[PDB]
Amino acid sequence: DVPSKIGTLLDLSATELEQVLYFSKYIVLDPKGAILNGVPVEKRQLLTDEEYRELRYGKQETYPLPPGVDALVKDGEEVVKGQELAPGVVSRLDGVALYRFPRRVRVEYVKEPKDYRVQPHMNVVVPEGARVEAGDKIVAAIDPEEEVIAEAEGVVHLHEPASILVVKARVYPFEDDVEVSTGDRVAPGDVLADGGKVKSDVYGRVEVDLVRNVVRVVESYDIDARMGAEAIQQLLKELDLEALEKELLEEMKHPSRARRAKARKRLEVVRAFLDSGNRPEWMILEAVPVLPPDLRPMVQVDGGRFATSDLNDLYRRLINRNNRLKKLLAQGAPEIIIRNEKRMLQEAVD
Amino acid sequence: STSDPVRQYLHEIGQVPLLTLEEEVELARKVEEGMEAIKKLSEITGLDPDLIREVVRAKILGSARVLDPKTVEEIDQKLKSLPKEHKRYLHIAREGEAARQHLIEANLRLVVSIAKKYTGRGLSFLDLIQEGNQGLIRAVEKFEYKRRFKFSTYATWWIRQAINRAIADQARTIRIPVHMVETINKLSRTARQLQQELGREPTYEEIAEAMGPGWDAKRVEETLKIAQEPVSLETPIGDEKDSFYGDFIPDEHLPSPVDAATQSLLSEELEKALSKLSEREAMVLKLRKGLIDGREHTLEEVGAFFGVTRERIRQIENKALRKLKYHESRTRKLRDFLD
DNA sequence: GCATCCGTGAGTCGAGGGAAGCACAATTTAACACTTTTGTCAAG
DNA sequence: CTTGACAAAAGTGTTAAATTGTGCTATACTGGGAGCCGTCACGGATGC
Repeated sequence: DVPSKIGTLLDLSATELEQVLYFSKYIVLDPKGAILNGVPVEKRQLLTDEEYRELRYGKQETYPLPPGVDALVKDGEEVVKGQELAPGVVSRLDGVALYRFPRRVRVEYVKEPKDYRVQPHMNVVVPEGARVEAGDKIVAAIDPEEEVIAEAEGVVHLHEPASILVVKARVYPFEDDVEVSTGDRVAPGDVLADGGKVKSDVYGRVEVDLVRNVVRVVESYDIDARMGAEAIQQLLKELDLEALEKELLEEMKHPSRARRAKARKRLEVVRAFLDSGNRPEWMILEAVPVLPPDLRPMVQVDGGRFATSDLNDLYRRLINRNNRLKKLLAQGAPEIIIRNEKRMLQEAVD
Repeated sequence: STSDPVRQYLHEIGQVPLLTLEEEVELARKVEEGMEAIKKLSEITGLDPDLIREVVRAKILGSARVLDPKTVEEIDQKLKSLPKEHKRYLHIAREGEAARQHLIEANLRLVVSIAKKYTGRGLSFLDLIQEGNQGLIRAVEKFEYKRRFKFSTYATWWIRQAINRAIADQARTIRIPVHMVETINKLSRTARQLQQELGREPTYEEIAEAMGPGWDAKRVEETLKIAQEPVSLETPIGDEKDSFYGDFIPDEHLPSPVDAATQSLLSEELEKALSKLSEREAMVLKLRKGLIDGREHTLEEVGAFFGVTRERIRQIENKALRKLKYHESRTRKLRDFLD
């Protein structure tokens, strides 16, 4: 309803409100010391999906190497933007480089550069450049017949990676048990392993690599940005109408006529909520009233046929989508699936 | 497209690159390893495997998701206090749960390709996709990479199963059980084949014979009557959009002014008729016929009220009823209300 | 000033117009006796 | 007004039969499909 009452209270455009309401952009509620493109993130800032992933999960790109060719970089080497990872591919970001699927493992026995071919259904169980005693498993596979082991002592070298993963993170080698596990979020100074010996030097998501027995902290921030009416309701619950009225009144004295006209329209809405006793967050529905059945009847005509109203169809759609969202939430579905259902549920209420 | 929900969804699922054969196996192996690791964690700590998985899932999904957090944090620390050998399974569980989310996200194009074949059967395109997504989640849990069959081979069964079941459960205002929907669909298929071969609409005898043993024309007609969708009360009639079905359907529940008036007239006359009866005789009839409490009182139940035996009440009531018959014949003021 | 999005457009009547299957566990329903409760009969 | 026997109706299991609800299927499959102009003309309100 132009002009939107929710937008006027929150000072959000018609386009800004729709983008958040229908899960097209994020709105920041707590920057958590986040920096976006070198500019600190501020509250009530609209973040696109690409920006949110960059802040919340960090930067990482995967470059597929051509078959047969061998990477010019090693496993776990930091690279800079534009550096050549493989003979034909150059990275676009600076970070640690990690072999994805080493096709061939070249163990050097001491007495012998034996080479072993790795297939899609096989995985390397040891890191690069590790002293493997005679008998230790090298390449694990479904069939024990195809399992690859070392005849005697040697050094394992990984070659011919399927792809190169460049991740903007910090690598902290460790020897004893790690104090954190995969998925944890840590800030600088947080203990990582070895009873406080290893500590985080930057904010990010911690992922522990058992094969390389190192802890990778992917540089990212625990930003609080949300979409939909759950974000808008959060903003509406925090409004201080008394405080807002004073700000609008002070802006009512500005020499500009256009500025004074805008403040009057906003303050007319604020006055309506202050005098009426209504709460701004009541404009977001948490419970949907259901009309009495006799006002949306399902009656049987004289001929035996059934006639019903269109409200029952609209109610059924909202109930079908509400129930499905509950099931998906209990299943721990990915955010893409949850977002689509939340967007559908919003449209069902509309 | 913001105004187009489908284009917006397709754009979102297009941001996740498709998994290669090597990537798919690694994700599946991690999912399988995580489930096995959770089983060992339950044995080590004695916690419910369902409870452990929820805590592990909660930590992976982060604080961006709404058992309260205090209990989740408490159990999370309890797992982190395990010895080094036992702590490793927690690391495997965390990597397994993270892999499961990625494996589901990489196959959202598969559900769209399947779901586009089920439109026009009662559910919208986005509803079909969401029902397909639920089947895709189930396929991830049950999938086994040991068999060396590709994921789409096995996940396609569950995606179609979920989409097809959703239609059977949500496509009709008056829900019909799954088995009855299968009968209805088969009956429609059988009729269409007979219709194309006879060059005309088959009769209920042709359809019943085609269906097989246990089917007759009476059953075929009943099934077709059951499969009739209700008609909307807002369907326009005529070129002008000013008349609807609901404007021609009378309300036959509430009594009409004539019905209500005749009910009060009958009660008013009966009150005068019972006045001629004795003080107790009128009360007995007003109880035995439910004219006081609204519900009939049995001979014994009435007797307790007046402290008289059951047989006696049946005598006075029969006698009191006989007297009312005598008066009516002398006036005939009560025969009209009997129709 | 222009560019964009929204809501508005007489009344009464009238006929006419109403594309998978199967195996199995669970749950609901219908039949079958068998057991109190109710209306009756004859008496006293 | 009060019993005493009487057969039927209503009520209480008990159990087999319909009925309904739920899970599963392993070659590989991975981003929709309809539409589209006598687009209705005018004035108001808002965002620039």
